[PDB]
Amino acid sequence: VQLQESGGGLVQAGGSLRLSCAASGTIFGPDVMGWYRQAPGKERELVAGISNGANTYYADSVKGRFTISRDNAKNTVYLQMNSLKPEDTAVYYCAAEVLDYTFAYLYHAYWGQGTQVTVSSHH
Amino acid sequence: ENFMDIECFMVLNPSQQLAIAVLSLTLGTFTVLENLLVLCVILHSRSLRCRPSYHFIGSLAVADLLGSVIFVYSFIDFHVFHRKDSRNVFLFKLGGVTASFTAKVGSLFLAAIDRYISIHRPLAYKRIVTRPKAVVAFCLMWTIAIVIAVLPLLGWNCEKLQSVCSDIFPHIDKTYLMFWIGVVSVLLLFIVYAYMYILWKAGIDCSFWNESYLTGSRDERKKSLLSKFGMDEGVTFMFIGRFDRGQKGVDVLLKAIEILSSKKEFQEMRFIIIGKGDPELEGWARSLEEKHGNVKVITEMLSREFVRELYGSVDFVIIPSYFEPFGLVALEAMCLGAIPIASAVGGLRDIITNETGILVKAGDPGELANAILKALELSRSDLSKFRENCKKRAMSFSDQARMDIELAKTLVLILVVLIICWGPLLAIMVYDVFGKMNKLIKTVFAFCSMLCLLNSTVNPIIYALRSKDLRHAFRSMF
Ligand SMILES: CC(=O)NC(=N)/N=C(/NS(=O)(=O)c1ccc(C(F)(F)F)cc1)N1C[C@H](c2ccccc2)C(c2ccc(Cl)cc2)=N1
Repeated sequence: VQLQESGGGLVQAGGSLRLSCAASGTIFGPDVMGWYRQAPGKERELVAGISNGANTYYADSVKGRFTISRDNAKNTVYLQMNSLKPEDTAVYYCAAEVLDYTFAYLYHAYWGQGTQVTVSSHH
Repeated sequence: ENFMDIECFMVLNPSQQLAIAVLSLTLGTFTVLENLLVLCVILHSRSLRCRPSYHFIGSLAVADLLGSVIFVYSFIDFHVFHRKDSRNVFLFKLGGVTASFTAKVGSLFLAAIDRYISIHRPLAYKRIVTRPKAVVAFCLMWTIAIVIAVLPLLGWNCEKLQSVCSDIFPHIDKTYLMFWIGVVSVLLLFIVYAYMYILWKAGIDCSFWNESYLTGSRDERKKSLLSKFGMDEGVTFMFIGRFDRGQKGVDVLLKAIEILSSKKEFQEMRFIIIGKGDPELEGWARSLEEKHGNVKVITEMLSREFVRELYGSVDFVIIPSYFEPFGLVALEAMCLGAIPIASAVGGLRDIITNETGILVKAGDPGELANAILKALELSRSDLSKFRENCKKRAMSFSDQARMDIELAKTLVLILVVLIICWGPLLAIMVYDVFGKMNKLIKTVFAFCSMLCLLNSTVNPIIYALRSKDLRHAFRSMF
């Protein structure tokens, strides 16, 4: 499949953003969607995950601040964050997992291009 | 050149003409009444009409109405009233029946697609197949069938084109007849192949994670597996999945293993860790594998049957996942009789109960180690009750697939009944298209034309006998 990402950009500390990621699959596209983050000089970390409805998962560092939602009309995922911090500056990636039912060990993962998010306390 | 011309076959005495007429009226009226009853039951039950999986019924009955009422009407304007029929009204009468047949075939096609999506792509069924989408698809199919049936009325007859036309069907060009026969034949063949493929794949796939495919007993299988891995008998724990941070807690499992390695119980404990991922976690797992003789790490690709054998040999399965939306690993392990020590998060909470496994706090290596120690202590006594409970709980989640396969089998039965009913008529129509005829073929065609009404009779019987939901709704209305 293919994933198109949008919404990254610079913002003041304490603001709020919303990134969007659209998938192009054959049947339902991805079964699981997720948002990953990579800070400069740091290992890639999963920041949010969703399957459908209230089946979301949030990292302990974004619990209560971030919110992940999914729309099946366009088969896309949104990630909306409020009360941003300078620690949140990183490159965000959109991940899509298509997993098999007849064999739980089989899965396929697809990644996006990644978008920069810079929270700056400049005044 | 009248529709349902009974002037032929003067063999029967006029004495039984009344008997034939009354039988025809009774059959037509019974078909109309039962089709109306089925439609009313479907429309007046909110549970039934909101399910796309049953929408085909609401189509088929309507088709069964279209081919029935017209027949009764087409019998009124010939026998009791001798009103001769012109070209346009006769073409409309034939178009009704052709539209009914095409709508039946299209409804079977859409039902086959829905069954494939429901059975072989379950994780998408609640999203790909929605009620508005099903309604739109059925409406589009009905419009296509109506257009195909109406095409001769819009200037595709053998008078406006001035071309040779059929003998059994006057005022109807043979080219349109051949086109319609080809379309319905190829569609029916594709539907038959699709249903056969769906049923075969469902049979081979759904009944896979079962104990009946393994030879021996639990103890000997575990002993043989440990001997193949060069380890002595002991309580065996199994982890299978992804080597990563954030999704599956293989790092949590490794920390718990390191914590437990400092105790005296680690001597009576075996660990298997299967998966592939980042080089760092794989290196950590291999270092633990070489440090401890009771730890085995597999990174290669494992066949489905080998994983099935592993599930049916180990004692416990550890699932310390941070985010598990479906928990298919737990489902397979419980189907093959393995007590799961899983994290209480996501889809693992509703699958595993306190009597069918152990639940652990996510992301706590110490709590996971304590739960593993608790499982080891519990393993001292008998464990067959836990295995039976796990099997029952896992099979409780496979009911929907079995109902879907039953619905698919019902659809296959409906399709084969339709094929038997509409076979000889289409064969005679092809013989018309390819070559000429004698009066005997016309007579047998006129005699076999009632199989359509028999099909419209027997379809509601199949719907009532097969589906329990329709019976429940019918008794509710009573
Ligand atoms: C083409 C032709 O000539 N049909 C014809 N002559 N007679 C027909 N019935 S009957 O003659 O009244 C008739 C003949 C024999 C018996 C009995 F009791 F001995 F069994 C009872 C009644 N039908 C019925 C069928 C039909 C008609 C309308 C709606 C549903 C079914 C039909 C037909 C079927 C397919 C298509 Cl494509 C076109 C027409 N034709």
